[PDB]
Amino acid sequence: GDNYLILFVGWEFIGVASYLLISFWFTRFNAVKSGLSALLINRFGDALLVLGLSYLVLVTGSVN
Amino acid sequence: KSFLPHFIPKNYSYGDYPRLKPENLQKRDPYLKYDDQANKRNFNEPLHPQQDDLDMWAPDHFDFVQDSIALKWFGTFFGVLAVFSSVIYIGGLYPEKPANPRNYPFSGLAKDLGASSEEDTLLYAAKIDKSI
Amino acid sequence: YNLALFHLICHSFFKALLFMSAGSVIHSIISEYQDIRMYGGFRQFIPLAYTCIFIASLSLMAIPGLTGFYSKDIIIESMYGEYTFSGFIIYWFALISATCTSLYSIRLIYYTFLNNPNSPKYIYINLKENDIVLITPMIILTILSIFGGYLLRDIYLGMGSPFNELFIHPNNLSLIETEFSLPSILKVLPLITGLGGGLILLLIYEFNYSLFLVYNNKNLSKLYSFFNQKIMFDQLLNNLILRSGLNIGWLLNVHID
Amino acid sequence: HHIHTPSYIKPPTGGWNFTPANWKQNTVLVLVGFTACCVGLYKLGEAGSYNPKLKYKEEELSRWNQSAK
Amino acid sequence: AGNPWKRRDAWRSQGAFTRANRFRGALPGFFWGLGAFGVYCVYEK
Amino acid sequence: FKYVRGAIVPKPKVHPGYVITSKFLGGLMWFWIFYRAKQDYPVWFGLKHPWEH
Amino acid sequence: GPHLLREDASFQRYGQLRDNLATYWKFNRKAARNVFIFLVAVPAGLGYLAYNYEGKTPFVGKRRTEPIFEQDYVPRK
Amino acid sequence: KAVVPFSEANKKYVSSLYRKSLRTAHDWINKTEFYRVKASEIRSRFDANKHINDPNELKVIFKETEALLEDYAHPDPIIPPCRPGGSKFERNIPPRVEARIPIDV
Amino acid sequence: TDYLFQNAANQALYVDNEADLKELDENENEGWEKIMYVGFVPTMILIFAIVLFK
Amino acid sequence: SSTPSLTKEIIYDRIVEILESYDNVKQGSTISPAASFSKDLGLDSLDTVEVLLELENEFSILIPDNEADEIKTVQQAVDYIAAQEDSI
Amino acid sequence: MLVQNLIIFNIIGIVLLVLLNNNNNGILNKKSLLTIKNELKLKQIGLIISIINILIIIENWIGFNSNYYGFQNIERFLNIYWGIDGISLLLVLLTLILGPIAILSNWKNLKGYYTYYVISINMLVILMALNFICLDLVSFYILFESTLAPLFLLIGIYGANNKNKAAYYVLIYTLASSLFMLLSIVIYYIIINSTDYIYINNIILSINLQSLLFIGIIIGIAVKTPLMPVHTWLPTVHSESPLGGSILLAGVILKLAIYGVIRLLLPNLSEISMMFTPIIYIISILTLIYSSLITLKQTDLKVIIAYSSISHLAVCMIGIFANNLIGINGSLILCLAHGFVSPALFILVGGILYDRYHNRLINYYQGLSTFMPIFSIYLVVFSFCNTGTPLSGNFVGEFLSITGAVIRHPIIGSLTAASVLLSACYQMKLTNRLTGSVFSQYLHITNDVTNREIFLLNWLLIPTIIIGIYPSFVTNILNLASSTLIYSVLI
Ligand SMILES: CCCCCCCCCCCC(=O)OC[C@H](COP(=O)(O)OCC[N+](C)(C)C)OC(=O)CCCCCCCCCCC
Ligand SMILES: CCCCCCCCCCCC(=O)OC[C@H](COP(=O)(O)OCC[N+](C)(C)C)OC(=O)CCCCCCCCCCC
Ligand SMILES: CCCCCCCCCCCC(=O)OC[C@H](COP(=O)(O)OCC[N+](C)(C)C)OC(=O)CCCCCCCCCCC
Ligand SMILES: CCCCCCCCCCCC(=O)OC[C@H](COP(=O)(O)OCC[N+](C)(C)C)OC(=O)CCCCCCCCCCC
Repeated sequence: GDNYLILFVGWEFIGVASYLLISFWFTRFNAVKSGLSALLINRFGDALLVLGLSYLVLVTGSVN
Repeated sequence: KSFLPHFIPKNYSYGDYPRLKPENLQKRDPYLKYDDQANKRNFNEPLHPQQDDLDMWAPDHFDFVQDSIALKWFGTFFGVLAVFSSVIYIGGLYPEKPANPRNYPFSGLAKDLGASSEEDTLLYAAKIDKSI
Repeated sequence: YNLALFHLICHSFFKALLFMSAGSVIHSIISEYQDIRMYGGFRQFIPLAYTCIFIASLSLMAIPGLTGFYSKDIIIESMYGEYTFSGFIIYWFALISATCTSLYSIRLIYYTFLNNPNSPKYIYINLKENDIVLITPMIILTILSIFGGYLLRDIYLGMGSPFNELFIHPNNLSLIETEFSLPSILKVLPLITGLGGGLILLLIYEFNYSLFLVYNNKNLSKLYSFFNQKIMFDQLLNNLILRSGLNIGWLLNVHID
Repeated sequence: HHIHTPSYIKPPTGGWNFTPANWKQNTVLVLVGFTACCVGLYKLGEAGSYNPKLKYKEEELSRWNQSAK
Repeated sequence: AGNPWKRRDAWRSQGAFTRANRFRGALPGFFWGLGAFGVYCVYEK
Repeated sequence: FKYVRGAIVPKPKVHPGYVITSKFLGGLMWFWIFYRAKQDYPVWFGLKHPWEH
Repeated sequence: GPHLLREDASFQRYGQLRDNLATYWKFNRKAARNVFIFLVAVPAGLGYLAYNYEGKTPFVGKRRTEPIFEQDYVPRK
Repeated sequence: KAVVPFSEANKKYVSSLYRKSLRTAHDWINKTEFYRVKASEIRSRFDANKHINDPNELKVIFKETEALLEDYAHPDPIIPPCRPGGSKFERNIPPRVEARIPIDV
Repeated sequence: TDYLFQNAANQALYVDNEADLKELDENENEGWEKIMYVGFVPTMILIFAIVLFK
Repeated sequence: SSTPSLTKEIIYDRIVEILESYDNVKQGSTISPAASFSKDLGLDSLDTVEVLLELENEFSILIPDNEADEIKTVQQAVDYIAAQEDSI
Repeated sequence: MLVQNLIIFNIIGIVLLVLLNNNNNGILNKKSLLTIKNELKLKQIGLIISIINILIIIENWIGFNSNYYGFQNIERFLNIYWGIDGISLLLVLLTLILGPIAILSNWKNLKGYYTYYVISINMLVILMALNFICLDLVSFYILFESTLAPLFLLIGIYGANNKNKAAYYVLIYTLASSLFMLLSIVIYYIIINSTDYIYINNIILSINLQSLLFIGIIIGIAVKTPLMPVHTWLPTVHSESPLGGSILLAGVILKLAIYGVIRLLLPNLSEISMMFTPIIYIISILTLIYSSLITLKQTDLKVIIAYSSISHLAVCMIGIFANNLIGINGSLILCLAHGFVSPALFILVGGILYDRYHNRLINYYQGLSTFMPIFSIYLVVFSFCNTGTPLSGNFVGEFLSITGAVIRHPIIGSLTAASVLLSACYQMKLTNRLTGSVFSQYLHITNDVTNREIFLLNWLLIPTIIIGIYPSFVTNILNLASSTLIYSVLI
């Protein structure tokens, strides 16, 4: 991607696909809870990543 | 051995709701046979009012050591690295720079670093090569 | 940034090889065990998987001539070449990290391939290498884990190479003081601690394993338990942070909502 | 081997080792369709891509900077 | 009784699992690499 | 398949392809390690500079 | 129709209790402390911060007017 | 409940302690020859107290034994992969065999 | 015209049959398919066309 | 290839090897499927436990205490091992 | 050519259904043919009525000018002036779209009286749609509270076990609060002699009077979004109202509060809106944070969805009160996106699981992907849409609302970014449980998602993705209308 928002699209679906891959054996309790752990911790970074992009628009008016 | 997680009340009085000792279903024996084998629960077994904090879907509880002992070790580990870092700083044992840091010509590359004139030379230039 | 990118590219090749070969060992054993304590004496039964692990481990250990050496050894040098208080402290942390990198690689190899057998005899009479389809990516990665770093070093680590995408301020270019001003001892110190430290660990395991029966000593048991439980961070994260965050919702639900 | 209840459980991704009897016929129908999309992507990519470092001469940039002053 | 499992653990250190046979090949192709390097030196003289 | 009681495991006889491939892969690494040592051991340890020859 | 769900008495009592926790709530000192924190103390902290920096953050296109790096190096010797 | 020496219940309770003693030893000791020495040492510490008649004395040892097991417990015990707590536990569990019940939704 | 012009005698015969015939017995022919795929789906296409080619 | 299945013929050939290699087994003590442990083989409480621990290690399983106490003969062990999907 | 056609056609539609169904009610002991197949021919006519209502606004949409400032399609009807601008046009389309969806949701899951339900649903859709095209405060309030009468009876008749409590909550919470808004409207008609939108926007009242008017209006709005601590009615209503009632309530009614801010606060009380903005942010931020944490402890399946709507609309309130175009547009985008995803979550929970097992407790469900793969696909996809994952309209609305909040208030507006983490915490914990582990031991295997339920999920998913990938369809209409709401004097 040529801007941070296109990066954020891949950034989020990376966690989505990893969540579906870690918990691939969804009949196993540990895999199900492990996939949730990876997703929620990565979403914590995504929340800060959104805040950084918002400040980028505030200061420069662009994400390119 | 095992101990209950935090914020689990010792007592409660919710009217006529049955009062049972809080049990973490994660700690139950898995080699037994249950009606719900995945959750280690038998049919019609009563639930604690906060059973959602004491079941398999709750966060996994670690009971190898007490939290106070686990936090004592955690602080001790980083405490060692803190003293090790401060001693080298206060003692000043880290090596000196072998040479003068890198210098650059043209007033320290001021114009190439976004400077406009001599007023903003020090605002943008790197370390200026004073020896032409 | 050039150093980080080059080590990132090289690491993607030999670390993937380690996971592929590790999964090849798990498939080779019939019980599909994953604990290395139940392994032992696999070197002769699965030599092709062992060589992939052995080559990947040496590349990981920055053995000179391999991809990891040209990508990882320069970064450790750059810490001392920064010549600041933080860089000097991180250099020791990186130096110990490099020493441990060789230590757990030898320990992992010895338990899985060189230790006395721990699994039942029935496992070894049915222990065979996997098919060609599994092997094929590992061989391709193995070659890239030997020659890849040497060929690509000048692209990313060459002095003056144009990489305008990664911006380095003129005041932050320390590729000269890292390359020349370093004492000759620091150039080989990670190698000495790696190979020499690994040999000491290997000798203790083979002939004096009674030292590592750490269940006797109380301090060793706590130290082993503390690092085996991963700095107790998982317990602290769950029992304190996650539990309290859930209790705040419970307090909000009960006392407010 | 086992029982998977395949009579009604028909997910898009197969449901416990599923391969239709006419798998060869559909595979060819997919390979041709897949090939027809890579070529279409290639033609769209070539006709739409451009070099961002060559769309303006350096002389043009000098005039832009001087006017912006 | 001292080690009532002597006759069961014998196989774990005999035949393929002897100390010599376990490490006989711990460095894959070390001498093969020496030979090629030794041949390369003669080819470069 | 039959299990033989009290029989020690002999040296395994793997397929010749696996043994030859493993030695060649190791041979490639060791040769390359020595080849770079023959040409870069001064520069590696700081005993000499690359331009000096 | 066919009652596809095997109703559990313990689950129903657990569900009914959660939906009717308001019946047994008591405004004791424990409840008052939690009410004060969430409805008074926490809003006051945001209330002070919101107005303390209200109209005092001109971050749109903020410019740098101070050099970042040091010109001359002073050795520790 | 009181302890009944030389009974059937006591044999199961003692055998439960013996399994925990040897399984714990197997976790810490990763070599068979070093494990046999500890395994035989534990039994030599078990047969020594086999000739004890007073239940009151036997209660103390059971209390003592259940504290050594908790003190020597390995933080990462060895578990078979398909057993509870294993790596392959609950992996690809076959679906429940039951005929569907149609409903006019 | 059967829902409005039929008399009481003819209408009652159909309904008694319908309850018994339905009793003698998936999730198809519910009476919404023709309405939605002729009225609703083309309407959404028109909305899509407006935001595209207006 | 994987393990060539696990029939009771191969299961019996492996449990017998355990009893033969156990020195605490009484002298003579013919090993047959019908043979017991306390009587036919001469095993006390703790000796039988060690046999079961080798039994679970041999097939890479874990035998619960409740199920262990129900295994007192050789045929019961063969049947118990057979009735387990994770016996390898 | 809009309000006149919409009211007359729907009134004729109401009369047509009443005449047909109630003709033979005279103790005839009759059977009739209209009542065959659960009154299929009466449900079909009502469904056709909802579809035609959409075509009515489309005809006026063709003539809509996105480059024209001010209200368009100005019309006099019932002594009331009606008009359409960019913001009103999109909200009307969303309301009418949910008409057929709400009816189709309860096609064959009602115990009876389908004709009464169909008329009530269509009446609610039109009344809410008319509330976006009225051009005075009095007409706004009339349509704002006229929906209570059909909704109170709808919940009390077709509701769940606790329908009686839910009917009292919605009737009393939304009326006692709206009466405080009526007081502010009455004040406008006393001191200005008019409540017209254009007339009152040009009048500057005293700073003390604007404070009194803002409080009266905001009480009615804050209860309706809803905001904490006047939100407790919403979880009760959703958990007991019928599925079609939940769709309209979650998809349209809660959006009237955001539209109410646009009409009743920003252009007429601009000076006091700037002063109240820090207070609104503090309330909305706490509403967002508290609701997410409270959702983590809920056990009712439909209640969890109800609390999720509270957190999202807190972001909408934050965005709409930002004094920049980015925040205002993002709030409007999020309202449209929430108007599709939120009903879908109720359909998955209260329309698919409930219609099969009739129990909303969470403990009865786990591992539903084993025998309901189609259900799990939509459940996972809509769960990610609800959490603000990109390619969905919710992400576009949330990101712009958060960005606009930071532009409005960099320090405390940054706290709105916590919605990215908190929303994923409760939404995925529910989805991870419903799909993970083995199939529930308390459930019998039954049918997966049927064709009718597939249609509802697909045509609620499609608008979300289109808006998420290409929101310029929405932004182009909104840009001129939304730019009028900004109050700033840069010198
Ligand atoms: C940019 C985004 C592009 C996404 C497109 C990718 C292809 C989609 C494939 C769908 C079919 C599928 O895999 O879901 C269905 C499969 C079917 O199970 P099965 O493997 O056939 O075996 C069947 C054995 N059961 C029956 C025991 C499962 O699994 C499931 O029920 C998993 C439940 C969650 C599905 C999540 C779908 C992906 C979410 C994406 C979020 C954006
Ligand atoms: C070479 C060409 C390459 C590209 C191929 C493109 C293939 C397109 C798909 C065709 C198959 C199809 O539409 O499948 C539809 C599927 C399959 O289930 P069903 O049809 O309902 O059958 C079951 C019902 N029964 C039993 C009554 C017959 O439905 C779904 O649940 C789809 C749910 C949506 C999943 C994806 C969401 C993505 C969201 C984000 C988007 C960026
Ligand atoms: C936009 C302006 C509209 C205003 C007029 C609407 C129609 C009024 C009712 C007259 C006809 C009638 O009472 O008929 C009853 C109809 C038909 O229901 P049914 O199932 O056939 O009746 C049952 C007979 N069975 C069982 C034999 C089939 O149901 C209704 O009550 C629907 C309309 C009223 C909904 C809201 C009621 C409260 C209104 C409060 C206003 C503030
Ligand atoms: C400014 C923002 C205002 C927002 C709305 C204000 C609160 C609304 C409460 C809903 C009541 C309800 O629903 O009435 C129904 C409830 C029924 O109670 P129940 O749920 O069955 O439980 C209680 C029954 N038991 C114990 C048997 C289980 O009867 C009441 O309580 C009757 C009194 C209601 C008076 C409301 C007047 C409000 C005045 C205006 C604000 C000062």
